[PDB]
Amino acid sequence: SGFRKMAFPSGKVEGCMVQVTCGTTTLNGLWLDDVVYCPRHVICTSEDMLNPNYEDLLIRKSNHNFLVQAGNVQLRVIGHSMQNCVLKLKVDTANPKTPKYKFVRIQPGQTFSVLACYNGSPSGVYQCAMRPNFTIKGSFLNGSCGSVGFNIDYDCVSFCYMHHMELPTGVHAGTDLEGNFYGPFVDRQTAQAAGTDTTITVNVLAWLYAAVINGDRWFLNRFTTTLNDFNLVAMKYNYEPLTQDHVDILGPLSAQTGIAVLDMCASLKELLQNGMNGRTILGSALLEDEFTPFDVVRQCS
Amino acid sequence: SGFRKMAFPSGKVEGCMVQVTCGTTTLNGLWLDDVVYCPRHVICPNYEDLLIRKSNHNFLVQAGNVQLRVIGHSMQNCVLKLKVDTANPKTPKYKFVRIQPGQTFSVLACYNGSPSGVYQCAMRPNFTIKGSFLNGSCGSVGFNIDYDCVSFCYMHHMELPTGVHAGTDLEGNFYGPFVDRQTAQAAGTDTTITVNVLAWLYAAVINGDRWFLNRFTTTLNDFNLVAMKYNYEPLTQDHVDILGPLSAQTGIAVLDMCASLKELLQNGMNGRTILGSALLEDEFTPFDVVRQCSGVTF
Ligand SMILES: CN1C[C@@H]2C[C@H]1CN2C(=O)C[C@@]1(C(=O)Nc2cncc3ccccc23)CCOc2ccc(Cl)cc21
Ligand SMILES: [Cl-]
Repeated sequence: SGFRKMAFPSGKVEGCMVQVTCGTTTLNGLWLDDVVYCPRHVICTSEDMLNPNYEDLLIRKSNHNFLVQAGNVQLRVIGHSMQNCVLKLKVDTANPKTPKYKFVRIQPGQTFSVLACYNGSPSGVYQCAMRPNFTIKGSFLNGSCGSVGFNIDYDCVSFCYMHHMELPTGVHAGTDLEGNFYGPFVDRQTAQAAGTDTTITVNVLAWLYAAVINGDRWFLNRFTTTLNDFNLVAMKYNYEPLTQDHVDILGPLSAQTGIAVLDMCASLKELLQNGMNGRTILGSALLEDEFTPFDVVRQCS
Repeated sequence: SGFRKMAFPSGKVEGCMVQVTCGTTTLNGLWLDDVVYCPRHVICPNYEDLLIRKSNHNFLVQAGNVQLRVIGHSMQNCVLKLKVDTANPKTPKYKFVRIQPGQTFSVLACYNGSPSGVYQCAMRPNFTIKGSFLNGSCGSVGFNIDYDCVSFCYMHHMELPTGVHAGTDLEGNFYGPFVDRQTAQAAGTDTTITVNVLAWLYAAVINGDRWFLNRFTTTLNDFNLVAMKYNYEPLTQDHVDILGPLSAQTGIAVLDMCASLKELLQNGMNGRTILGSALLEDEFTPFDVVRQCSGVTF
């Protein structure tokens, strides 16, 4: 019993964190085999950031300009290439701590663990969700760029995020490990704003199922709803539309608890209408949306 | 910016997790040097009587896909120490520390000697932890990291009927009035860790949340008279001193922040949130706030 926001064990990722220094700029890199991945803005100055021409800035660099540090050992850069917004630094040593890994691009609503690093050293691990507006509500300070987001299902680390920037609202934007940004963001200091955020509906429903599995039933009601009527109500509270995919995904939790998805949708409609009335669900006074249906099944079963 | 419930990087502890099987019971062990530490209920009570009947070859210890050979066994309070032939090459610099209620630590939840998740939690004033543990999680450990030294402070033993968890320090001494036996046991009435709520209000100020601040201050005695009424732990002069750096960084005196907390307790938040929470968070110590809002690494 119990429900916690749980991150994956960070050990496999810790052994990949390195420090990347280019001029006055120092950030984190991900050392996998003989390649160190890092945000390409490591080659920029604060001046270059407004309208940088990364191809132009990168052609002027040589391998000895990139100082890569793995613990107390300096790695030797033997090549460099750019793939979208990520810089790939070919090094002369393959990381012996390289785990079984994949590069996966995630969809909004998906969760992952973040190993926050500064100067190539891990400081903490926390759980995140890719928000519907493609930002992440992380905890990042200056020097955290290059910190990665990941999932460790089985013995394979799926890297899904690399931190690149903080938006004016304190939310974070980054790319997958192929350098493609999540969202309409660019690695420039030009005016950028996160779009209006929405609540990840399928995740709130999954978390209501986790509460039922943990013995919390006060929020359940005798009502059901059509999928369309649920969405018409949900949209008014800035909740993401619930698709038939989401309803299918929630099927196992619906079978395990005996509460139909549209039946749980009716509880959610009621919670949106009434609030909690001094009550909590899984120790929270708000509806939690950073637990996917997969996270709930993994943690509860 | 941002404030998250953050656990320590679990790598140093992951390299210590092993599977311990004795009879029908399989749980987790902590392999440090040539000793595997695990809950003594793995032999299950008269634990001295049950242990004298066991031989080394009854404990099947597994580190990944390698079976460790047990060469001795002894009991220290509620922990079983299995002397093994092989010293763990991944043994980090470590200490066994007993924590006080209100202190936080990271839990590496394991099943079958394999780590599945890491989460940050707090030793409740009633000596329980609000963890996330399923069957097979016994032997999962709680820890903090100081520079490069892992301070092990908790080993999971049981779940109480309310879904909260009870365990021991690494010397086998339970936190709280709990015993490792199937009997009627209940967690005492819980209280809110006051110094931690104040630390979390300072973290909100550092992050730009100031709506809860007021022009008022309070005496330490008047704050405690109010705090006792809301099942909050008494705030000591130690706590006020500990909050000193956050008070200096934000420009808000501790007793000034106490008066904001007093208003939050009598009036509520009024549809508002603090750091994305509609409740006052008490599982961040003053040190956790300083570490996160300054970025200390390991
Ligand atoms: C010389 N510059 C320093 C480094 C390397 C080069 C550019 N850098 C940056 O990351 C700067 C920056 C950024 O967002 N950095 C940060 C990341 N996460 C958390 C932070 C918390 C506090 C302060 C900064 C943070 C902030 C200015 O705006 C932009 C615009 C686009 C991009 Cl992709 C990045 C940035
Ligand atoms: Cl996904």
